[PDB]
Amino acid sequence: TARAVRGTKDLFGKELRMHQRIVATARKVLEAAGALELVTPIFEETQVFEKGVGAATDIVRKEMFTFQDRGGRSLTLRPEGTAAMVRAYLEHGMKVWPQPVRLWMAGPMFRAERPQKGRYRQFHQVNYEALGSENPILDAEAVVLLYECLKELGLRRLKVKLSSVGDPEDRARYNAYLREVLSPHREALSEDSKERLEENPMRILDSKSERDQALLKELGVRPMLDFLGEEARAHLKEVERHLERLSVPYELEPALVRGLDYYVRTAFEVHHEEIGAQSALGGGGRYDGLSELLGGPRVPGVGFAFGVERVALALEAEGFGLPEEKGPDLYLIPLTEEAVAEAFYLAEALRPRLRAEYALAPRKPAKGLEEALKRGAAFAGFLGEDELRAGEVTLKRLATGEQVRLSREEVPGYLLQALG
Amino acid sequence: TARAVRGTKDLFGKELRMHQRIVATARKVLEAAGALELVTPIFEETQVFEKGVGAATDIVRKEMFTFQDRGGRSLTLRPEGTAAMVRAYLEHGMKVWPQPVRLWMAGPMFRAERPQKGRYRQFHQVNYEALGSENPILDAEAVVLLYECLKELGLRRLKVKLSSVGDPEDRARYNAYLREVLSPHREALSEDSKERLEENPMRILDSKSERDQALLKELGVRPMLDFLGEEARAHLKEVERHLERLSVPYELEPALVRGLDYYVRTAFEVHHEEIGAQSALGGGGRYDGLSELLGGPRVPGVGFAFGVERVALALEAEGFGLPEEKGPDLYLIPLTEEAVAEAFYLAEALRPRLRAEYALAPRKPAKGLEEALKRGAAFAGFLGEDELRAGEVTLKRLATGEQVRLSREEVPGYLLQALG
Ligand SMILES: N[C@@H](Cc1c[nH]c[nH+]1)C(=O)O
Ligand SMILES: N[C@@H](Cc1c[nH]c[nH+]1)C(=O)O
Repeated sequence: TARAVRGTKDLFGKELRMHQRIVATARKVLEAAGALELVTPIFEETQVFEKGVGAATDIVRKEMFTFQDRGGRSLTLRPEGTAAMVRAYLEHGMKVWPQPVRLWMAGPMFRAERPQKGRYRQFHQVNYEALGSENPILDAEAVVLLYECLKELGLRRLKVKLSSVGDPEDRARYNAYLREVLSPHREALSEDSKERLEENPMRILDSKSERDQALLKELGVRPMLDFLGEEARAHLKEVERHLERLSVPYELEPALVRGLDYYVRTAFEVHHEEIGAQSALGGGGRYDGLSELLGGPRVPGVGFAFGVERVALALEAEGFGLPEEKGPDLYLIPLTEEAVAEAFYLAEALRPRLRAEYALAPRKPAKGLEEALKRGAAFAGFLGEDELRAGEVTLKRLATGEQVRLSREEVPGYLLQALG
Repeated sequence: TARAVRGTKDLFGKELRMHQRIVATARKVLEAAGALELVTPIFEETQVFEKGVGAATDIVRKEMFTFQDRGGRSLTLRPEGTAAMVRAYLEHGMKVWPQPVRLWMAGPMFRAERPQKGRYRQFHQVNYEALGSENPILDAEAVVLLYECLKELGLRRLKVKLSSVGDPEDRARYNAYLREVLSPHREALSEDSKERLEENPMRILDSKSERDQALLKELGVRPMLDFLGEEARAHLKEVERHLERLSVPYELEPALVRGLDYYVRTAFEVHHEEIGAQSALGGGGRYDGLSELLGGPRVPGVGFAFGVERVALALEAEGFGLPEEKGPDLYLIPLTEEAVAEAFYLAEALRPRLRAEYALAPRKPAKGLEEALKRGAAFAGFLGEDELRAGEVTLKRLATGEQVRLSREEVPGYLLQALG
C-alpha cells in the first residue's frame, strides 16, 4: 500500500552516485579553504528557526515540519542550515577558536510545501559558513567557493548574481519607501502582493503577474541598491574588487530578495538556465546579528548553500553522465544442491577484497551463465561434482569465454591479477 | 540561548571521523557481498512503522517522533530501517530484479525517549537487508556480514548470540504458555510487564527491573527455543551448520527476544561487554511477512543493523584511536594590511590542488609562524612589502626551517614536489 511520501524519494543507482560525486567535490574545494565538517542534528528547538529565519518569512510561517516532543518542547525539522550552524558555533564556544571559523556540511533539509508535486519536501544541500569576521574578503571567498564547487563539477553555463541588502536599517527604510509609494495604489496590486505589502513589502518586487510588474514600472519604483547605507556600499565595492581580481564573471542585481530574513549586506546566487523556473543552483550572503537573535554575542558571518538535486539537473542538462553499475567480479553458479553452500563458503573466502556473489539454488550451466551475464559479472564460476571433489573451481571470463580450472587457493590471485 | 536538543549532538572532529571510518568499512564488506546502497527518506507514512514494527511494541506505542503533514497525512521520523527498506522494495518493483536483492544504507534513526540523558534520540546505524528468499544461507551470511563489519574495524572482543523465534504458530503457542504461567502471578509483575502480558507477552522476558527477572527465575519459565516447531528447528540448524563451517564463534541463546514484532525464525545480536548496559553493538534476524503487513506479496528477508555510536564506544574501549588531522599545506601570513587580500588571492590560485590558508590581519613574522605551527601547516608563507613588490613569496618549511624566496609562479610546483 504505502509509497514514499510525495516530495521525498529513495536514493539509489546513478542518481545516488551523482549526489555523492557532488558532495565529494564540494568537500574537496571547501576543505582546501580550511572548512571543517560539522553535521548538526536533523531537528532543533523550533525557536532556532523562528528567531533565526525571521518570524515574517514563508518558511517559518507555513513551511516547517514542526512537532511536539512527548511531554513538552517544540522541535522542528531543519529547513535550512545557517541558523543551526550558528547555534552550534555558539554552543561549542567556537568564538574562542582562531577566527574566522569555516564550517561545512552536506545533508537533508525539510520544507513542508503544498502537495501537488511542487518540488521537494526533503532535499539535500551543501552548506558553507564563515563565522567571526566582517571582512569583505570572506564574502568574496564565499562567492568564489560556491562558484568553484559547480565549476569543478564540469558546469560551464553558470550565471553569478551579486547584490546587497544593506543592513537591517537600510532594509527597513526601503520597506517604508515601498509602502509609501505603493499603499495609495494598493488597489492595483495582486491579492498576493497586497498581503506582502504588510510584512516585508520587498517581495512585491520579485512577484509574478502583469498587474504588479506594469504598476512598478509606471510608478518608477527605485532599486534597493539606491537605499544602501554608505558603509554598506563600501563593503559591497570591496567584494566586487575581489571578485573582479579573481576574474569571477558576475552581474550586479538591482536587488536580490532571498527567502530568509537574517541577511544583511552581501547577497548572491548562481543560476543555470537549463532547469526552467528554480534556475537557482544555490546562493547565500552575509548575516551578522543572527547569533544575537539566538541569544548570543555579535558574530558576523557569510556563507552559501546549494541544492544537490538542482546541481544534478544542471549536470544532466550539460550532458554529464555516469558510467554503468559495476557487476560482481565473480558469480558462482552451483551445479548440485551440495554446491550451493560451498559456493557461499568460497564467496566468503574471496570477500571483501573481491566482490563475489552466487546462486542460491542449483542450475544448468547455460542458465547460470545467463544470470552471471544478467548481473554484469566479470567471471562466472562453476561448482559441480567434479570441482567439489577435486577442490577446484571452473572460472570463465564472460567477455572472451576463456575458461580455466584451478584450485580454490589460486582463485583469489588469478581473479585479482586478471582484473586489477 | 538554544542548545542541541538532548539526545542529539553536532558531529565534528575525531568523533565524526570515526563514524566515517565505520561506515566506510561497512560499505566495503557489504558491497563485496553484492549489497546495493539505497537511502530511504527521513520520514515515512506513520503506517509503515505502525504495521511494520507491530502496534504492540514500545517503539510504535511511545517512542516515535510522529507529526502531521501540512495538510493531513501522518508522517513519522524513521525509528528503524527494515520496514522502510521493504517499503522501497515493494514500491520499486524490486521483486522483478534477480533475487535475492541485497540493500544497505547508513543514516540517522530517531527515537522519542524520555529526557534524562537516556543515551540518544537521534543515532546512526548501518543497515543491511537481503530480500526475496527463505534460504538459511542468507541468515548465516547476514550474521557473518555483521560480524565481519566489526571484525574489520579491528574489534576482537565480540560476543555473537544466535537464536530463533520460530514461526507465527510457534510464536503464538509460546505467548499462550507465558500467559498461563504468568497470569496467576500477574500481581508480581512490573506495571510495564502487566501491559505486555496482554499483547506479545514475550517482551516481559526482555524487560528490566528486578521485579520481573527474579519471578521469571523462580517460575522456571522455559526458553522460546523449546517451543520451536519442526521446520523452524530445521532452518535454525542449517544456519548453525553454516556458521560453524565459517568458524564464526557464537552462543545459542535460550530466548533472544528482539525489539520488533516483524521477526520470524532467526534472531541474532553481537555484544561487547565494555560499554556498560546496552552492550548490543547490533543485531538482526529474519522477517518474512513484513511485506504483507505493508500490503505487499510475500517477500522473505533477513538483515541486521548496528549502532555507529555503540561501535565507536567499542572501538574506543579496545584502544582504537584516531590520528592527527592534517593541517594546511601552506599558511600565508600577511605582514602589511595590503598583503591580507593578496594572501587570499594567492591562496585561491593554489586551491584546490593545494590546501592553502591565510591570516585575515597583518602580524609579526614570529606570531604568524606560531599560528602556522598551531594549524599544523607544512609550509609558512610570508607576504610583506618586499615580496609584494617583487611578485614573490617567502616560503618556510616548518619542519626543516628551510626558507625559500620564489616567484608566485614557482610556488605551486615547489610545494607539490616538496609534499607529493
Ligand atoms: N541557508 C541558506 C543559504 C546560506 C548559507 N549561508 C548563508 N546563507 C539557504 O537555505 O539558501
Ligand atoms: N530493523 C532492525 C535491524 C534489522 C535488519 N533486518 C532485520 N532486522 C533494528 O532496528 O535493529
